[PDB]
Amino acid sequence: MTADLKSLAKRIYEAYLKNFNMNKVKARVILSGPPFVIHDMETLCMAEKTLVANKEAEVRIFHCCQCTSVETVTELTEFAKAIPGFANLDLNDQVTLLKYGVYEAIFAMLSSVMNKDGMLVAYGNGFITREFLKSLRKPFCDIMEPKFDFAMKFNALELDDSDISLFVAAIICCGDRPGLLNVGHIEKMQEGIVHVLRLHLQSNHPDDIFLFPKLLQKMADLRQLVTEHAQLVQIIKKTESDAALHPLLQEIYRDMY
Ligand SMILES: CCO[C@@H](Cc1ccc(OCCn2c(C)ccc2-c2ccc(SC)cc2)cc1)C(=O)O
Repeated sequence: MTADLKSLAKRIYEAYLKNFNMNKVKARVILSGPPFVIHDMETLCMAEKTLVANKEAEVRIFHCCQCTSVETVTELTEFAKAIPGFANLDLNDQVTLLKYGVYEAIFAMLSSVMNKDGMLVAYGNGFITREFLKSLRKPFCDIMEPKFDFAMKFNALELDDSDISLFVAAIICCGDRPGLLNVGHIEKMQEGIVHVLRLHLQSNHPDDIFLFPKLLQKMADLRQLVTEHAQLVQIIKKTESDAALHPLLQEIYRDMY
């Protein structure tokens, strides 16, 4: 890798460590063994009563997840400035790339805090079990299990934060998002990031030279995961009278898929 490329990879990496609340190194430290375990209705309510000393438990959970989304949206917007060319793009194209990319990035990064038994929540202070989420009443029990299925395979790739930062940058740089005005410049931006991702993976993972095509397929998987998630969110929005959607997230979903 040329010093410029090698340096650009570090640039991306440092912006990822700087802007994102959680990262894989820290998550693994906490998960290695002290997070309060949410494994049933009793422990969920105990955990809630920590913050609010009426709505169904499923709906409370539905709204906590949204707060994590809003926060990650803000962090991703700042992260994106480190991508060579992004800040030089038309303002509307920036909005378009982030609108379509944020949820793909969200589910990619949530894998870092997930293992086969559950996931870290509430800024590392809670661990909610996979089985508890499966026990929620339909259709809320169908929200997270596809995310766990994705994460277990994604985590099997054994990426580190230096790979993931580039992967997330690559996600944001997809030149085939609908409504992009300056498609040609975005494709050049994408080609540059994917170029850095490709070379970095070869350097960082000599034991798996097929990691790059595996990750391209995970990008396609994430796109389908997001489409299906948005559909389930919409169904919960229309049915379920107590389920509200944060206005920033509504605008993300609006006219998306
Ligand atoms: C259903 C909405 O899905 C979102 C996308 C989305 C899906 C799962 C998610 O897992 C966040 C972690 N988690 C789960 C899995 C249950 C409860 C929490 C939790 C507990 C306490 C806190 S304290 C702030 C924060 C979160 C995060 C974002 C969207 O569409 O925006």
